[PDB]
Amino acid sequence: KKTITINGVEMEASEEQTVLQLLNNSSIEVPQVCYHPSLGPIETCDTCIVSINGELKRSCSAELKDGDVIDTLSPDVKKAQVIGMDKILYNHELYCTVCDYNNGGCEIHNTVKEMKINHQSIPFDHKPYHKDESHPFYRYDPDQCILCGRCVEACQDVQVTETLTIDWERKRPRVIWDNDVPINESSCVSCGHCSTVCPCNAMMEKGMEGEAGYLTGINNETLRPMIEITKGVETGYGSILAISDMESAMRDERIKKTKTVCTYCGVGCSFDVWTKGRDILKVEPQEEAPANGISTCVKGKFGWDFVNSEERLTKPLIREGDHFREAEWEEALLLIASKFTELKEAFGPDSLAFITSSKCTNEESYLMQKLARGVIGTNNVDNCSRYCQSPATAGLFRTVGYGGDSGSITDIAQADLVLIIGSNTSESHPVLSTRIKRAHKLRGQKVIVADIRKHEMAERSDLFVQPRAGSDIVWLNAIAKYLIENGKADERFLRERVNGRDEYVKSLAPYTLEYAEEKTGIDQETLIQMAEMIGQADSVCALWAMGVTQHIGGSDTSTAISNLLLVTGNYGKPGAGSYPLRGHNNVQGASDFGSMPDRLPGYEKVTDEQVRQKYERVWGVPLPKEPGMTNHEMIEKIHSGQLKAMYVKGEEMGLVDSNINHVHAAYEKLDFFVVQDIFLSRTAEFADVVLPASPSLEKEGTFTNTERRIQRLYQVFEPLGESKPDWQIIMEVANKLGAGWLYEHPADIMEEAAKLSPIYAGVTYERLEGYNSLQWPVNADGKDSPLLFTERFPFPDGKAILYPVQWTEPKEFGEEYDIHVNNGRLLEHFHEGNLTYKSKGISEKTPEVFLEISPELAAERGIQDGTLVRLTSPFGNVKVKCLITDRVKGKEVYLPMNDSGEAAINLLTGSHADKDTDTPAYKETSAKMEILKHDGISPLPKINHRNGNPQPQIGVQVHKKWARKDYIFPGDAVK
Amino acid sequence: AKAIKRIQKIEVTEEDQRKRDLREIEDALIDHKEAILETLHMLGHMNERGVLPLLRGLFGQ
Amino acid sequence: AKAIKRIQKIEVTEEDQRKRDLREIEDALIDHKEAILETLHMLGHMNERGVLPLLRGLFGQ
Ligand SMILES: Nc1nc2c(c(=O)[nH]1)N[C@H]1C(S)=C(S)[C@@H](COP(=O)(O)OP(=O)(O)OC[C@H]3O[C@@H](n4cnc5c(=O)[nH]c(N)nc54)[C@H](O)[C@@H]3O)O[C@H]1N2
Ligand SMILES: Nc1nc2c(c(=O)[nH]1)N[C@H]1C(S)=C(S)[C@@H](COP(=O)(O)OP(=O)(O)OC[C@H]3O[C@@H](n4cnc5c(=O)[nH]c(N)nc54)[C@H](O)[C@@H]3O)O[C@H]1N2
Ligand SMILES: CCCCCCCCCCCCCC(=O)O
Ligand SMILES: CCCCCCCCCCCCCC(=O)O
Ligand code: SF4
Ligand code: SF4
Ligand code: SF4
Ligand code: SF4
Ligand code: FES
Ligand SMILES: [Mo+4]
Ligand code: NA
Ligand SMILES: [S]
Repeated sequence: KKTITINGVEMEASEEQTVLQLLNNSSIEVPQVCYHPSLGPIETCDTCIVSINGELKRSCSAELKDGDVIDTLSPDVKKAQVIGMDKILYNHELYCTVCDYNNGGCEIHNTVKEMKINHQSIPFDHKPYHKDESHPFYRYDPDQCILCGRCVEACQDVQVTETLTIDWERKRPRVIWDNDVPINESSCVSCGHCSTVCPCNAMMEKGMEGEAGYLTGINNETLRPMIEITKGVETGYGSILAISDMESAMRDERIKKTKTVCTYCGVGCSFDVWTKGRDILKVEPQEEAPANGISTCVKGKFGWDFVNSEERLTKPLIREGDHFREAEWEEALLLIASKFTELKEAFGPDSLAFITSSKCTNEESYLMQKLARGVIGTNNVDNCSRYCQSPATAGLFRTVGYGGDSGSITDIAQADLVLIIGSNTSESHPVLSTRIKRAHKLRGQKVIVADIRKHEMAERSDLFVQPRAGSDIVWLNAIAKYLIENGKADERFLRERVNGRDEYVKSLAPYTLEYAEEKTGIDQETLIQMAEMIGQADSVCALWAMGVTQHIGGSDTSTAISNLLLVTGNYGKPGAGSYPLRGHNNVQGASDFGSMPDRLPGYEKVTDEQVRQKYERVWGVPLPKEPGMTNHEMIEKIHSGQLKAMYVKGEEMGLVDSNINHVHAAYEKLDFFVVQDIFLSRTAEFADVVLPASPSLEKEGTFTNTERRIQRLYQVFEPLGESKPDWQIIMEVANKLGAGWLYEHPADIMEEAAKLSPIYAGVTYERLEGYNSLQWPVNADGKDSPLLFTERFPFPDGKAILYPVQWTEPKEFGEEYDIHVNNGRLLEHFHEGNLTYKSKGISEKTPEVFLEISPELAAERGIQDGTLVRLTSPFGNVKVKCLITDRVKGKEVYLPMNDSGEAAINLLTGSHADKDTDTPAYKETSAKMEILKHDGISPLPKINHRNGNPQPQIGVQVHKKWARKDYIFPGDAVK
Repeated sequence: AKAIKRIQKIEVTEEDQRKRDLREIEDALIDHKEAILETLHMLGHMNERGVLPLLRGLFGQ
Repeated sequence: AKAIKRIQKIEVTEEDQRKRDLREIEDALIDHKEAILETLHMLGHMNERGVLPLLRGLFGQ
């Protein structure tokens, strides 16, 4: 519809909203130092000065109108671009040959090179500030800062942390953290965004410092005079830029850049790891990254220290009495084969359970279940999804038929309303939450948060309701009853696409606004507001997590969320759907490949004689017909002499299963225990054999994130010592039992599995090369499914099922236990911290566990920060220091999982689990608090991000820069 | 079994480590076999030509 | 006899190939024996003349 003429030649414009966007697609040369597609226009560098109809204007912001005569080559437009560059060069010192950012991707470097610049009109003047090297992971060099505001745009509008601002009102502006405080003491969550988006070395990772270049190792005492000598000698910029380009090219010998998928959470961030030998220089995000783009959190951007930890297991360990003996791989494999065959012959195949890791790849999950079913002959397989989204997948299986999220993270950022129930979204799914925060902050997306703890999402929500623990289904059913009865339900959708409607409305009978107000504690008036916001929103994404599922009625509450979405017609359309946020990096993929007692890969039921027969023909052996034990059920079966062996890979069961006193008691009884891990975990201490496994960076394979997005990971480092990647170990164990498996690469395992799993039929490593991804179901033609239920629901009649659900009252511990111990995670730490405590930088700002006490409870019990208390439940006790904060209220406390001893939250939790999926009810834990010590150092240091002071704002405030006296627009330099 | 933490490491003797290190150098020579072979041919020509004896005498005297 | 095409190759083990490659490097040294011997004499004089120690110290410090 729009037709323009650039540089004389006329051509039609497609959907290019700006002149620069069109110039870029048209391959026309135009500087854009401050333009990053992920951030949008900023108008700070002033180097894109092109003539839009004779007027010199910044093309990054200029809207592409129909009939515009844009010129990007006249002497005046080029003289204006060089003027803008002169101010960038006045704020940035070029020293490329001895700069760690001279890796071919430096936007200042390549812009000076593209502009054929040989001299600098405004000489470089040092800014009157010192380098802020306080933070453990990155540093600020104000002298190299060009004040482009890319880091500010990222912190404010992409990450939505709001720490970074530019003090334009200052004599010599600079990027300030909070109200100009040192980086380490600020609210900086250490996401890495600001270092990623910075176009020069002004904001860089400390990992890059002195490592990337050949001459950057030279001490600053000798390197500084070298730069001053070179500056004086210099004939032209192009001469020394060629020298710097040759050195930049040489770096390709040392620095290895490898694509990987984050080993931490289910957001599924992919990025490149820059490694010089075994040292990780920086995690370099790429725009092509399907789930995250240039976004990362502290864990994926800087939490990789564990891979090189001196504590890494490099040799198999065989228990020799009161100690572990380092033994050869052959003896460890031979002993596992001898003992596994011994218990299989004497006690049966069902006396051996197998635990898959959701940290490990899809192929490794597939081989663990092929070992359990095809080699041992048992259906006793499972993964940490048991303690996680078993209730959420049970809910989706009952209503919409697919065990995954309805759509992509892109649909969440598009939603008109995001309902968040029991999910610390910015701490557990950081990059997924940046999409919600940006949509709410800038697009005006409605955000409803239902939670017992006031976390970032609750603080930023449009409506923050606080229901009583376990009462979530009561208000969810009431929203549906009110919307159905008030005629505000999507009757057109329910009609042709849903089943069991009248039986559903009959089950909603007790859930009246009065009952909901009584049981949940949310008043009827706000319940009306929730129902109206949900009903009036065109598209609603319902994101739920362990606040909903880690309960006795967790499967039912999850079903209620899906039922509500069916009622309001929020399925099969973009911007809407059910989003149970997937926990681990590969929990979705571990379940997708049959690491479940009831299902084989692709969620095909085990008891299905037709499915079993397919696998029998391919695997060449009969499959066990009867389902197996769950991850939780496994410790009960050891206690009753039924389970004589357990092969647990990458799972800290000795700390993460509920009631760890009972789990440890079971471990002493257990005949054979094989723990496969990268470290000697708490669980590994109870093992008879420990096998040294290699982490994500030391292997190839695929991970499936929260969006059912299958992503390939490339090997960064070779396996450390004699540690082998999990698939290689599982295969070698099976081969010791006569399996004869001949895989050479995980891609061989994937080819076999894609043929059998129907939802993975079209998945091939070729379709997943580089940043390419596939969302399941993937048919044999390679056509993926980014958005589920667009045409129909996967049921015989193509219609979803409304599922009658009842409230199951949360377990009551007793009158003596007056403290409701809420528990979860922390943004910076991953579970007990087996991986994140190895990261020194994370440990520096969060060195230990803490118990969040409300100011009310603190007043009543005389608690201050650092007060050692003793939470006692009918299952065990924890001794933990205290931290006062209004994040927690009244008698509900918060104990994060980041501890492996005295304060391990699972010493308090009980063996009570969900009635339908056996998911331990971790969010139903009560205890009584006894003061042990009064004075102690606060368990949260001053440098922790929670002790900050964000400065929220829309954008960079470039209008404040233009308001200065010294600001003269480069285009305005005509006369 | 019961919880244990103590690990008795495998004995890598001084002679065993020496063999590992020498074998690592042998493997590097094997990998750069063509480059070494070419260097030796080049060096042989420097000796046939006046070059190596001239340098031996320049430093010798 | 009847027509067959399948060829069962002889097993050249990793250690066997390593010996072959090392022996090839040994043979090259043997061929350039005089050149190597001359290089060593020249190198010995560079050390006596204090040229090698000077270079060792220049890079060392
Ligand atoms: N940084 C980090 N991220 C992680 C992980 C990690 O260890 N560290 N672990 C990963 C894993 S495996 C998991 S499963 C995921 C899920 O991670 P989330 O489920 O988002 O995380 P938690 O904080 O465990 O969730 C508990 C939240 O629900 C609230 N809550 C507790 N009980 C109730 C209740 O009855 N009703 C309501 N409405 N809210 C309630 C708590 O106050 C808290 O906000 O996170 C993944 N992401
Ligand atoms: N009180 C309470 N308890 C809970 C929870 C809660 O909210 N509250 N959450 C529950 C839930 S949702 C979950 S998922 C679990 C989390 O519990 P797990 O799934 O056990 O989680 P992590 O502690 O990350 O344990 C991962 C282990 O795998 C190892 N590892 C990492 N990479 C690799 C690899 O490549 N190969 C191998 N072999 N090992 C590797 C690590 O060193 C570590 O020992 O916690 C559960 N327990
Ligand atoms: C300038 C080129 C210098 C090349 C240095 C070659 C070093 C040769 C090492 C020979 C090692 C012999 C192995 C062994 O004795 O086991
Ligand atoms: C500049 C001249 C460099 C000459 C390089 C000589 C390389 C010596 C290789 C020694 C191989 C030893 C053979 C073996 O250990 O079996
Ligand atoms: S940041 Fe870029 S332009 Fe600046 S010195 Fe380094 S390589 Fe050169
Ligand atoms: S949170 Fe910290 S690291 Fe992340 S963008 Fe903001 S200032 Fe930068
Ligand atoms: S620190 Fe911020 S304003 Fe300065 S050059 Fe880097 S991204 Fe631009
Ligand atoms: S959001 Fe999750 S996947 Fe992304 S960097 Fe952080 S921990 Fe890794
Ligand atoms: S890209 Fe337009 S002013 Fe920076
Ligand atoms: Mo989980
Ligand atoms: Na950067
Ligand atoms: S998980």
